[PDB]
Amino acid sequence: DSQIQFTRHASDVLLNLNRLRSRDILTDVVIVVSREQFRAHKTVLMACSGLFYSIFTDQLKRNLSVINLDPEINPEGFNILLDFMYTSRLNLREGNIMAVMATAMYLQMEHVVDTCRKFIKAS
Amino acid sequence: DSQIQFTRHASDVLLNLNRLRSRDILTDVVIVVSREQFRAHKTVLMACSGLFYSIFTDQLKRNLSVINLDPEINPEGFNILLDFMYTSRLNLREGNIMAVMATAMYLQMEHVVDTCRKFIKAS
Ligand SMILES: CC(=O)Nc1cc(Nc2cc(NC3CC3)n3ncc(C#N)c3n2)ccc1N1CC[C@@H](N(C)C)C1
Ligand SMILES: CC(=O)Nc1cc(Nc2cc(NC3CC3)n3ncc(C#N)c3n2)ccc1N1CC[C@@H](N(C)C)C1
Repeated sequence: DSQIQFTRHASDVLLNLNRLRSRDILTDVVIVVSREQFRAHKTVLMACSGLFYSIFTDQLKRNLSVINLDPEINPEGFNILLDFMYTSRLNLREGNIMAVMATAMYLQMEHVVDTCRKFIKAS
Repeated sequence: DSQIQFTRHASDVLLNLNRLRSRDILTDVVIVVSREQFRAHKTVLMACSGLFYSIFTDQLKRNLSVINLDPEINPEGFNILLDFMYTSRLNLREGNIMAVMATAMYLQMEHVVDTCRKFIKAS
């Protein structure tokens, strides 16, 4: 708009939110993926994932402190996407592309799915 | 680093966090400023303000659901700064510059204080 724009503010906020996650500060959910557990902030999950948005926006599930994901989801692909949510950085490799793309479709992360489509196309 | 960088991800996350604030979704604190009240997410307050960081990082105050700010703080300057936290946009005018700068010092928002110093200098 007309206001002063701070071009690094959003990235600085996100870095600080990742710092809070690293310290378990104000995390409010544990995501269970196969044999693994990942703590996060529901607000960040909602902001990034259509699946988590759909779950937590509903007053029926808003206050859940544990979410068990589909057992078929592999913790590797989930961890890469959780890190992406909190960093804007996506670790796509040839050895992980299929697991990451299938996990991003499940998480309803359209931008990441489209980027995976670009990765397969360039390889 | 070496990972794919999503240049709009942090701003998109912040926009979605402001959308949750607008809907009172997962807000966990009310900030009382004179006769006014403002709801927010403690994680965003911590990420942006050295005062709120110092308060909520301490296990003694981490779970507080109400924070009463210094009565001398005016809700106008506070609201401009809260909006800045959630948008990267700072509404500085000649009629509000003094109230905004004094509130940013109180909130320990160094980048905003330095920018206010630049505003007074240009006027
Ligand atoms: C299933 C779902 O929830 N889909 C969704 C939500 C929204 N709206 C949203 C979305 C988010 N976050 C999710 C990560 C993106 N957030 N965060 C805070 C608020 C608020 N208030 C909010 N509102 C818009 C579009 C969509 N799509 C439906 C069709 C899809 N494409 C195939 C075209 C896109
Ligand atoms: C009073 C305080 O807390 N000051 C502070 C905190 C930190 N560290 C932080 C700060 C933040 N957010 C606040 C808005 C910036 N966050 N968010 C998450 C984490 C974690 N983990 C975190 N860690 C670093 C520098 C400082 N300053 C001390 C000297 C100051 N200048 C005058 C030079 C700067």
